[PDB]
Amino acid sequence: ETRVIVVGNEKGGAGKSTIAVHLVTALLYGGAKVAVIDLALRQRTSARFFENRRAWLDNKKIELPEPLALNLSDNDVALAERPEEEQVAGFEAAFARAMAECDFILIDTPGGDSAITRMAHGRADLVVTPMNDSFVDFDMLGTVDPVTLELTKPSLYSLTVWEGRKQRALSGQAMDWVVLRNRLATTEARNRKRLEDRLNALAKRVGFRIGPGLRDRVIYRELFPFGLTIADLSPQPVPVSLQHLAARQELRALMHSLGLSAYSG
Amino acid sequence: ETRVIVVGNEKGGAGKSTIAVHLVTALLYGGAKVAVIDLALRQRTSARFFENRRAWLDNKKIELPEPLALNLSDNDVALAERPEEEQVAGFEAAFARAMAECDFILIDTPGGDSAITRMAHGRADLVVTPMNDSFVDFDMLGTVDPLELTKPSLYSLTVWEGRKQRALSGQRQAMDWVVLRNRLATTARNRKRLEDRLNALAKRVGFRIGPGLRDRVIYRELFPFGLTIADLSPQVRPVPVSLQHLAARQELRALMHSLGLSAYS
Ligand SMILES: Nc1ncnc2c1ncn2[C@@H]1O[C@H](COP(=O)(O)OP(=O)(O)OP(O)(O)=S)[C@@H](O)[C@H]1O
Ligand SMILES: Nc1ncnc2c1ncn2[C@@H]1O[C@H](COP(=O)(O)OP(=O)(O)OP(O)(O)=S)[C@@H](O)[C@H]1O
Ligand SMILES: [Mg+2]
Ligand SMILES: [Mg+2]
Repeated sequence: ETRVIVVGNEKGGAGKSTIAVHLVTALLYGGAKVAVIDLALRQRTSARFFENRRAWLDNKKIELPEPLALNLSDNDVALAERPEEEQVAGFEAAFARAMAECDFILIDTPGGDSAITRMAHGRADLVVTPMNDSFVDFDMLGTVDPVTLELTKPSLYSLTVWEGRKQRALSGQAMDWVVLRNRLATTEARNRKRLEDRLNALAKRVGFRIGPGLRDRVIYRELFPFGLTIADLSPQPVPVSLQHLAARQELRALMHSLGLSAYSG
Repeated sequence: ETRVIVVGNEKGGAGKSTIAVHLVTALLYGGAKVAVIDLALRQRTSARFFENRRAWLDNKKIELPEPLALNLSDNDVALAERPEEEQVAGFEAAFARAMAECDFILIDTPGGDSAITRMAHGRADLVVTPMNDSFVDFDMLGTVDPLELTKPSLYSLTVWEGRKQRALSGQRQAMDWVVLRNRLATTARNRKRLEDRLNALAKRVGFRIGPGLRDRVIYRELFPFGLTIADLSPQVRPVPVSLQHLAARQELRALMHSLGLSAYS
């Protein structure tokens, strides 16, 4: 069937590239055959991750699953400068070509608005939208009243997904949308509550369902230079910590909630 | 003579808007007369902050310092769609008009690339560049080998060119560039590996490292009201006090000094 996952949030630093790289890496290890498309043309975090994996595995001469990384150009930083049309054309090539060869297409998007970004939301089966536990992030999903503090209306990014559905209702056939809270820390109780309320109210208005959070964790960020993740450090030498264990736990919970239980452990 | 501060990092979620809103608020309370310009045309986090302050102070009928918030349009979300030229024209109007009426101009920038963004880097006296303690963020400053540092990177160049553009108007008073680490958490190994590259890069690219902020609810918790710690006297209290407050106003102060604004703490 070939399912397409779009990781999205207009907000910067929501954790989009981090959830995408760990999604890919988990799927790979569930036998699946993944394609990774990175639409952050300049930053190219997912793309950079896997260039580092490539270069690393190579040097150490060990072997591990690699996705099928796909660029729009021979130089995307450069392509970022050409007009929308050329970017879209590039996307075209990369998407079409991945439809062929892969079971999942993982698309990581950038933290603003663009043609290719909008195009990706319209061709997606699942939209995973990680966010920070914070009203600053929440403001791209829904507008809250300063005095009352009631939610008040959907907001910029909500609309972006709402239109990526109307664009899937020309080719007729239901889009899962999951918002999960990422980089969770210790206390934050009062704020985590006020936020959790609006989060729910908004779900009813806009049609997403909340997934399980990840917590702030060095291991989610520490291995980027090598292009590795926790899913690569398994005992299957191997030093396992309580933290590593909590982490692969959360990832697993996450995987299930996205209905990818078929590919965990 | 009317100094201009540009908060910058191409990386999303580096903390730009959070450092800018607290800079403005600290300056205000040091007697200064600030202008706030937000070039994140869609998100408009700093602009949203102060619309909430406006609406909140109004409702509670209390009085507190407000900056001079400046829009490029009557609708910037809309302006985000017009061509570069029109955006730049809008900037023009807003910058020029703030040169007149203010001692500091605080410009918050978005987490990608744009004309107005590049224009702001060329007219800046100080560039405050907050980043996450993370190699993912670091990759927009400098490229590291999968054993170590090889070259400057996308955003380093953006500032390096905003200097060459200040070297037409020959400002003997060069541009100060400060990179500080933001959202610091508890536990060491990653914070060290990073701190090394951070220094090496400084020598190559010409910035100096400033004191970090730590991950703290209070830095994020008051956004809906458009308030900050600097507002939390006995009269203003929408939120119960924590021991955290003192450590917070501490870091802010340390920060302020390091940017040579000791005059306003
Ligand atoms: N659960 C987590 N635990 C620890 N670190 C995290 C976690 N999630 C994200 N990070 C780090 O947080 C920062 C933001 O994460 P990214 O995934 O890079 O965000 P993003 O949404 O891709 O941002 P852009 O720049 O808008 S794409 C990075 O420095 C990551 O290293
Ligand atoms: N020191 C801090 N403590 C706690 N939360 C923080 C801190 N710094 C930033 N945040 C939160 O981190 C997220 C990113 O910070 P922002 O200031 O929004 O980043 P940004 O650089 O404006 O990213 P763009 O503009 O969206 S790219 C927001 O949810 C803030 O509420
Ligand atoms: Mg990214
Ligand atoms: Mg912002």
